[PDB]
Amino acid sequence: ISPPTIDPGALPPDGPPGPLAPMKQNAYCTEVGVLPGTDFQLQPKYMEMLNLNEAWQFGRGDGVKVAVIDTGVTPHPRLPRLIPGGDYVMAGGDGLSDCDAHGTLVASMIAAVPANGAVPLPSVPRRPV
Amino acid sequence: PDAFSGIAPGVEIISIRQSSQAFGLKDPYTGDEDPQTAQKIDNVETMARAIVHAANMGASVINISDVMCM
Amino acid sequence: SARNVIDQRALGAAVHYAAVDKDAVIVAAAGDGSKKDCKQNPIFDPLQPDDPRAWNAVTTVVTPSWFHDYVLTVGAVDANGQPLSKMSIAGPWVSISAPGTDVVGLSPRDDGLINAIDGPDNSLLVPAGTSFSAAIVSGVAALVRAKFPELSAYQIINRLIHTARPPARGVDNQVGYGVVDPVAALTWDVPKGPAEPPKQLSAPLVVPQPPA
Amino acid sequence: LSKMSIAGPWVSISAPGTDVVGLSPRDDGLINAIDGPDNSLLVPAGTSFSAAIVSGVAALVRAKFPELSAYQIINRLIHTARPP
Amino acid sequence: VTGNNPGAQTSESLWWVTDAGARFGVEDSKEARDALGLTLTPSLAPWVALRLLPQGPTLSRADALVEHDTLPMD
Amino acid sequence: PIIADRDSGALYVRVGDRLYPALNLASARLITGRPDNPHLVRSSQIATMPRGPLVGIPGAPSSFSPKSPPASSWLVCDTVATQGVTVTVIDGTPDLTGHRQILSGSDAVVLRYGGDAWVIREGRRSRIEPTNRAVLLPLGLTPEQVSQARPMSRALFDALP
Amino acid sequence: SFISPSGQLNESPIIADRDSGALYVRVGDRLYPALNLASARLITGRPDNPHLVRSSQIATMPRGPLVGIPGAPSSFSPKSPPASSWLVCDTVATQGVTVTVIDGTPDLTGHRQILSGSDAVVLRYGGDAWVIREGRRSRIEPTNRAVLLPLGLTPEQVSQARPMSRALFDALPVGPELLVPEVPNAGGPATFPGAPGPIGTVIVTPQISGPQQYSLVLGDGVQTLPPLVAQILQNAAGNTKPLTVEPSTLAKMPVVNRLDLSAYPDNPLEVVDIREHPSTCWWWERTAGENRARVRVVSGPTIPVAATEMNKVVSLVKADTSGRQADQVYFGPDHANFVAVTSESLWWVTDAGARFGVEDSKEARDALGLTLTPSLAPWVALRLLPQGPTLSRADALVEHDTLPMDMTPAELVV
Repeated sequence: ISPPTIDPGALPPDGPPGPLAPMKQNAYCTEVGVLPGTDFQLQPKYMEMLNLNEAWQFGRGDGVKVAVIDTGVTPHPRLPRLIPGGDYVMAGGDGLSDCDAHGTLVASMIAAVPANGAVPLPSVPRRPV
Repeated sequence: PDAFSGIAPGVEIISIRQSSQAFGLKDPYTGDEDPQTAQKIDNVETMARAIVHAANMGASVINISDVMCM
Repeated sequence: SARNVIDQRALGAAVHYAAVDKDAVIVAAAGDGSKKDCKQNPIFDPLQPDDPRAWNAVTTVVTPSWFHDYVLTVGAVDANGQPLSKMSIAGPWVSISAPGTDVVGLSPRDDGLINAIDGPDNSLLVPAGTSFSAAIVSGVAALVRAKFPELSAYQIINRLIHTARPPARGVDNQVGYGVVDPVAALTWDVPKGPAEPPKQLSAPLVVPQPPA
Repeated sequence: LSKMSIAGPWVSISAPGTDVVGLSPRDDGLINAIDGPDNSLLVPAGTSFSAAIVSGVAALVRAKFPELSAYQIINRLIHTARPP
Repeated sequence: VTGNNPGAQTSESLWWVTDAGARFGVEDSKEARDALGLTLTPSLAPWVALRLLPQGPTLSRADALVEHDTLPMD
Repeated sequence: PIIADRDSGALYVRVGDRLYPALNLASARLITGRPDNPHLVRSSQIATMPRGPLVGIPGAPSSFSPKSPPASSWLVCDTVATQGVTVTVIDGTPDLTGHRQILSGSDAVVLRYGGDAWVIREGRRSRIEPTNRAVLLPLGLTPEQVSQARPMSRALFDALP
Repeated sequence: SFISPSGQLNESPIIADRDSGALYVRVGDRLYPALNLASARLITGRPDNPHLVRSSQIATMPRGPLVGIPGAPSSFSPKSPPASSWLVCDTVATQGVTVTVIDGTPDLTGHRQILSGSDAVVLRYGGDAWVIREGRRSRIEPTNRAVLLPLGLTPEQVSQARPMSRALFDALPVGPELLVPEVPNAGGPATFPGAPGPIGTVIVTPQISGPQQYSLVLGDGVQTLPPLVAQILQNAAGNTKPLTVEPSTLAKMPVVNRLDLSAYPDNPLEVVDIREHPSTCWWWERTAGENRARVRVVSGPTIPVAATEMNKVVSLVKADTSGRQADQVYFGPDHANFVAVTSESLWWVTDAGARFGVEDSKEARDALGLTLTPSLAPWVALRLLPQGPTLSRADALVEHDTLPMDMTPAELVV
């Protein structure tokens, strides 16, 4: 093995997202839950290292666009600025449904908004699984 | 450039293909007998035929490196 | 596998275009040892100091993490600070690490928090690994770029690397340069140029004047 | 190799069965291992190779003593082996 | 080594500091700790201060087992 | 397994049946695997055993005496002269006797870095600007006083939050 | 003091910690840790051994960074014998060769023997076969039957000879090639009166006792030739028989000594069978005050080292892949540590087999000791050992905070 080399002439052509061949769903989406005895009023232990209470003094990162390339994200009242980018697994998808229950954890761990007395967007138009 | 060599470079070998895991029956139903035991009877019968054939070919040494556990 | 590696020219061009012509910062996970085909790579060998990252011994290739000149690869550590030696793939491309346990997040198909996902049986399985550590580093990179909008992608990466806390060998394929440190990255006066070794280490000894 | 060979009453002789080497199918060179079900590189070993070694020795012996019958050639190999 | 803020609680790597003022990294394997005689609890220090000392070669069993005919002066 | 020449002071290590000269005690311990100290042996005996090339890690430490005081204290100090600074690292308890004092209350100090002026108080550094007369005058500063402030070392700039 | 030994700080500038053997040197009012004894002596200028001091005392004085030359020798015992002996020897595999250097008097007991007189051996190097005898090497060719036949060699025996090491090839000086001696202006008319024939003709005369005396006509006279040499000329086409002449006329004829016969032996060579003697060594010997050293060649079943001490040969790493360095070193009885070579250069050889250059000036010859006169040694052998830095006073006056790492180490196996 030797370090990779690159040839810029091979760039793939741009175009709308779509699979290379027709595909169908084969299994039901995985269920999720909570472990016995957890209490979400305590901060997650990983936040002790990051010292976020001191780092946020310079601002919460307003105006930065982050792209999440994964199993997609499912909308939630705690993610007010989610944008649909497209789907490469199913020809008719917007890339906005997390069947594997993975993209939603990765995404929510980055941009989920803290708790408040009322949600900014009380609507819930999301479709079934 | 290479140290490998056979035990008897002067022999002449006859090749016969009698068993393989890459092939299967294209009508899986087997009736009264269970599909797993049904396959063993087919191997025993086919094995006897290969030995008789190899002997009539005039081979003086017959090597069998594939055996059946029962 | 290191054998029968697939042609990635198309992927190589795409990474260069996004990193150079569009100045994007790419963060990728080092991969988890629980995946179907990932196998543990070998580490540094003191007997052959020819290549400090040991490229000739690589056995499993992880892509796109492979393009270490344009992608930042994140390894994982437990909540206390010890490396998760059992699940990070520790290749020569690893450059930084962050936490990867006690994961919590919003729940799909519900309207509340979750901590575990159903396994292939009655078992309720807790998530862990580098796929979450990559998310943490992606968050810190967003804050830093918001405060230093003048810096380019290559400069932002040097700001994160130089402020991390190092391991006992200074650079180690198990965790890269060290553990991410948000407050340091946002305030220290990191030098703008890349790392350079010193010219020479010796200096003359100022011997006292002998007595008459 | 107590962990890998079936110790039946029919067992009559033994020969090496490790560090196997041989010509490569689908190529023009030598090989040492085969791709397993997973990407893992599995190394071959076992009695199927030991039966090959004895097949070679039997061919040499009945090249030098062409007058002996099959039953006599077997006794020549058995009586000269180093016993347990 | 530990974080610099007043509330840090981590412990990430072990270092030895000589009275000549140089820091040597120690691989925390059970064999290295016992061979050197460092089966003891380490004192905490802040990275912002410790980084200012010059760094020497790492101490490890697999690292010391080597032969040299002559050593290159430079 | 670790022996030293009683006359020449040379340090040797034993492996198998040979004696190898070792570069330092740190590498001798790692090779033998024992936390021992060099034994003194008569030089005439060392000459009878077979040699080998040099072994070990060059420049490694030569003495081990672990220590664990009741509390850990570190300082990063900056001292200016008359232009130019020196950085000193102190390990252990500092000496506060004499004219020295701990910065607290209304006391403060002003330093320069990257052209900007920084006010150090309450254990933190805060930026200020020389043009804003409205802020300088009520605090008790003066534009001249801020412009004349001395330099600050990178070591102290990264340390103060 | 006898019950619990310890020490006190004293005027001596070289001290060592009694609890750990760490070596320190004092300069001014400050203690500097030193990398080795050689540099500690060279920095202070006093040839001495370290003074033991208790650890609780050394901890009170101020310190400084590391000082000295990395990897320098760590022990000194000047030694200079009256007789100097060196050997460059090798051994052939049962392909491949291994070179071993010896310092001291060799052991010639057993089947070992000197390769003198009619004994000889043939070796291969650079595509050519070489005949070694009487301390010299000469080239030979497999096609020249005229020379091989009277000499006793055979084309098979010449083309199948085993290889030779480059180290030995340089050590052995070359002699004239084993070829038919050419005669200038052969067939031309002789200048002296009464010449029995033209230049290049061979003349022979009988005697009342002893064998017949052969001679060769030269442009300026006749040169007497040995029997074996005469056969080479006789064997090649040519005249059927030499010119028979009267003893008196030959006695009156002008005798000449112009051609050199140093390569041809007196009888057919006794070729030593390399299977029985897989080792051959070059031996250099000199006694103090002698005008010249003595060169000899030895062969035998094994290296000329005693069976008892065969186990304490030193094995070098030999990072250099070229032939310019040896594989093993052995220090026999009465070896020499301090050596000078043929403007002269001084070298110090350590028990580990490394060589270090020493300055000629009083500074080095005082601080390190070594004030006595060194023993002589040959450059063709001494150069085979690996070289370290020179021990000059200017080199030791250096500070370091980290040493550079070696890029080509070798494994230590337990």
